[PDB]
Amino acid sequence: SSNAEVIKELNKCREENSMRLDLSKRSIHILPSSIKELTQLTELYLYSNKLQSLPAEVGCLVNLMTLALSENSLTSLPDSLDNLKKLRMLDLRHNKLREIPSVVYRLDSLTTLYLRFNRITTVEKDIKNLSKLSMLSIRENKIKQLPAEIGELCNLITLDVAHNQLEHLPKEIGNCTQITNLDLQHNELLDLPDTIGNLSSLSRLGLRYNRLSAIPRSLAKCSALEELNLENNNISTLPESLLSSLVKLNSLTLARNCFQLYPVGGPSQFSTIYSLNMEHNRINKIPFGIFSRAKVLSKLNMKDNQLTSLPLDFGTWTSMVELNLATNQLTKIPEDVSGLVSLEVLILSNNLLKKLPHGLGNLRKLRELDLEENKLESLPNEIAYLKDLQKLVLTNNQLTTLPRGIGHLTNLTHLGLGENLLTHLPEEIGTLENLEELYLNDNPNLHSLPFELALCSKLSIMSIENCPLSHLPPQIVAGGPSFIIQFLKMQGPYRAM
Ligand SMILES: O=C(O)[C@H](Nc1ccc2oc(=O)[nH]c2c1)c1ccccc1OCc1cc(-c2ccccc2)ccc1Cl
Ligand SMILES: [K+]
Repeated sequence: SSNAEVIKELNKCREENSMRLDLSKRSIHILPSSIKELTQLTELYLYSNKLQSLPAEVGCLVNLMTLALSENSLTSLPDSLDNLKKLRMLDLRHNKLREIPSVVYRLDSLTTLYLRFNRITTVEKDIKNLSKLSMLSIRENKIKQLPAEIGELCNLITLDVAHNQLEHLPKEIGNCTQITNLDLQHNELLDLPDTIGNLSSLSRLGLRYNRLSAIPRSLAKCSALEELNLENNNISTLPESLLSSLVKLNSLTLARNCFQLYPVGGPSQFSTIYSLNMEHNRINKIPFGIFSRAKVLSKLNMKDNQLTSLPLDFGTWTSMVELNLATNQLTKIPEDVSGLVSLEVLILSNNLLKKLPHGLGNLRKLRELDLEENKLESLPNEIAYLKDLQKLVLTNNQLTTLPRGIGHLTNLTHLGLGENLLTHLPEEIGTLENLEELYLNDNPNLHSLPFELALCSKLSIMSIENCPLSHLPPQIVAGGPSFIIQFLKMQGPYRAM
């Protein structure tokens, strides 16, 4: 879009006395200084261009309330922007700012400042000039520190400093008591100030990927917390009762820390959680009763801990929907697994299991069952009742066949049986109305597919690589699933259908 098109547009604007001018998405290199005429502008959009500088004449637009500048190549702003004494909203994200332009520290009208994705290293003390700020975003820059004068921003509601190099917060941040979203993910925080309990309106606190080894006891005063994410730190305990005081917590991530037990406290801690993620710790026990009150707990992740067993009451988790216990040392699943009537996903991959409880058959809503990497020598006959099951992964167990009841799994689409000890499959494989994918690779002893495999008319993926299949003619099985399945339709007794 050419210099003369830009000037045509500015004349249309100044003539219609329009109060908004959108010059965005036009690969402009230089904004003409004729824009000084358009003093009746209250919004000017320049985002997504090739600007490497803002003309000074933009400072004449003394009624601007929005200056949208993202996705350009600005490395500074001109000092004349001082005249924008009503500018409430300034967007500079995705530029090449080596710092915040000093003029910006003088726009004390601003209530919204976006600086995501730049190369800023310092936030100057002058930041206290912008006390009307209610939203401040500097995520994806290179800020090593925040000044104490940030406690002067007594109207922040959203403070986003994710993906920087902060190692501390200044205790004065606790003067910002209107804050409700604080994102500190991907920094190098070693600790949090104790003033943090001042933030009694804080509802989303993101500390994932930091160097924290303790949570301040005062965080139990952030009674409005709804989501707390501490994923990947060096935390090994929390101050007692902490979770009990967070009377609205919906989701909690403690994953990838140093915990060996659950946080201490009663069911009061999880009375209100809906999602609880603790993968990648060393927790050796789910305490009896911690979920006795979690009436809306529906996603629990305990993957890769030190579980050797499940609690007596674990079938009381009647509203749970996703349960991941992969990569523990479980040697059996209790029979009260039948109480989990809401379960739709069960991940037990890479434990120590040889058989499954009879009670597994009662999860009438289970859609995905992951059992890879176990020691399974057979499946129970009661899986015939997993009426909703659609994905069943059994790779690298030691099954020799499958229950005849397998054929009742109407809804089953993915049947992963690779790396087993299968000798044959039951004829009732044929009533698998919806089987699309059937993995059978690496079964050194599978010597025949049944002819009723041809009645799976949605079957479009079958791997049999490295299976003798010596009961079928060698040259058929030499031509792969193409020819094996053809052979099973036409030379079996269903070629009529
Ligand atoms: O995906 C992201 O990096 C972020 N969404 C998020 C998801 C999980 C996180 O655990 C962390 O430790 N930080 C996280 C960020 C995103 C995505 C799209 C648009 C804005 C985003 O971020 C804004 C934001 C989020 C929070 C927050 C804090 C705790 C839990 C959930 C959200 C607070 C302030 C702001 Cl401004
Ligand atoms: K860690």
